[PDB]
Order: sequence, then C-alpha cells, then structure tokens
Amino acid sequence: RWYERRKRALTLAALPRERYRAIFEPGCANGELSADLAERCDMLVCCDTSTQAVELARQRLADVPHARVVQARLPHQWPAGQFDLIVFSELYLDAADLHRLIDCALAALSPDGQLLACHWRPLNAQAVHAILAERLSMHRLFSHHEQDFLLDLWSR
Repeated sequence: RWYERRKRALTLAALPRERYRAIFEPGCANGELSADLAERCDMLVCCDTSTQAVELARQRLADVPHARVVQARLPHQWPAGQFDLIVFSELYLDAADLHRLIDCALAALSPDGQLLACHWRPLNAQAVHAILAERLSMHRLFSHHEQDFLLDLWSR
C-alpha cells in the first residue's frame, strides 16, 4: 500500500493554504482522503449518486461533526454552498459529462477557490487533466504527472 500512501501524502502536501472554509468533493468513495481533508477545513461535504458510498462515508465520518454527506440521483445535481476547495479524484464517462462537472465547479468556487485533481491512470486520466487545464482558466500552481498518477492544483 506504499504507493497509495505516497499519492495521499503528496496530495495533502500539494495544498498551498493551511486550512480552508469549505471543502467539497463530487464523490464519497475515496474514504481515507476524506478523513484527511476533514482535518484541513471548517466544513467538508461529499455528494455521491451511489447509496453504498454514501452509507460508508456516513460511517467513516462519524467522529467528524463538521463533515456532511449528501446523496443525489444525478452527478450535476450539487448541494447548496460556496466552496474554497473542490476536489476531483475518481475516474466521468465522456467529455460532455466532464464539462458539466467543471461547470458546476466553476459556479460553486469561492472568489479565491482552488481546485485539486488527482487520478490513478489505468476518456483516460490524461485527457481528464487536459480538459481541466483547458476549461478552468485558473493558474496551475502545482503539477506532478508520473507514470502511476496525475496531480494538479488550480487557483485564483
């Protein structure tokens, strides 16, 4: 598990700011990252379609009273809120779907919001990050692309 452990150590260290008001992830499946983000913000929220991931996140995130877990039928159906950090980690299914997430991301970002993107690579992870690069029109502050995974931070 060394590799997975390093990808997380690297992900959390990639963040410029020590703490964040509101963090949000369009996914609850990445359970240990969520744990670790929790200790870096005043408010964590994760939203997922799958009811299994939601139920799990609900447990993993019990002794963490400032986290909140939401379920939605559609991936472009986000909760209310304005977030200064949005995190993208689980490879959706083609360019249009991804554009819609970025759209929701753009609406919800605080005037100084950052966006963190991190994917293993088995549309692939390389196109995911290229599409991000091209659509967000934000400064790329951090960037590490290796054979196993890609990692990027955008800011304003």
